[PDB]
Amino acid sequence: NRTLTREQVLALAEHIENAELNVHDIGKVTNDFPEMTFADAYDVQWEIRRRKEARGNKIVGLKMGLTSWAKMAQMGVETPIYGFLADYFSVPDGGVVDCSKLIHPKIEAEISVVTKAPLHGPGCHLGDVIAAIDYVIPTVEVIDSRYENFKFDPISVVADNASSTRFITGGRMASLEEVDLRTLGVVMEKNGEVVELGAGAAVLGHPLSSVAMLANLLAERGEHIPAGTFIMTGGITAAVPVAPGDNITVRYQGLGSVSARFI
Ligand SMILES: [Cl-]
Ligand SMILES: [Cl-]
Repeated sequence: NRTLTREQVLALAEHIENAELNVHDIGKVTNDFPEMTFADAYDVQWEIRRRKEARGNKIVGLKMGLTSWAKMAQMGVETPIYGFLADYFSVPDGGVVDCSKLIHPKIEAEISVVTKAPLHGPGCHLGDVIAAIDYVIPTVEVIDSRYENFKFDPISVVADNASSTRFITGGRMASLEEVDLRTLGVVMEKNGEVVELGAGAAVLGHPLSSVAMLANLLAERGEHIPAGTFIMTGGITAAVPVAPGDNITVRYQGLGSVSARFI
């Protein structure tokens, strides 16, 4: 279920990462390698991860995209996708994001979890995930597809590490007992104006299901979710463009707010 040569995987990884590192958008890689499979795309993504680790980056978490059944159906995919988060992606709550290091960023409001017990697939589901959750933490992702392309292409997006680039944790942490994730309301404000609303249920119907799907996805490559893993479970809100000068604040029901300043 792979069509790329290893040489092509390595080259695509270098090419795609270079788009991020040099803040230069590129054509979607499936235009040049149309046979690419998801396995190919993850090969590329994990090779990007290796390149980052090899230069000393710590990988500090994972993120989930396509966490909408409607969107999945639209894309003709049966599962979400994931990407990894590098240490330098992290931005503190209220902190600065330098848009000059980004291409055409957008933000999505999410709820993240930190696990306290290992999880694995295949066949992982919500019930398995519950006992493994340490706490939840409001998180805003800055996503920034390295592609010039207007239309979403899941395989190219996976290869591009699911468009990951920054994440801002903030608000207040909470145990599962303290929060109802499905009805957890989120209000995204940009420059003082409410721009998106949504609830945690927008992630698959239940944000913790994302963790289970992640575990099953990882199991496809013989990996799992170690205890202590930070996972951004998926965009609750539609993604919102951000540009220099923008200030955002995302309020989470009972969990305070996450803010960032874009310069
Ligand atoms: Cl930055
Ligand atoms: Cl296009």
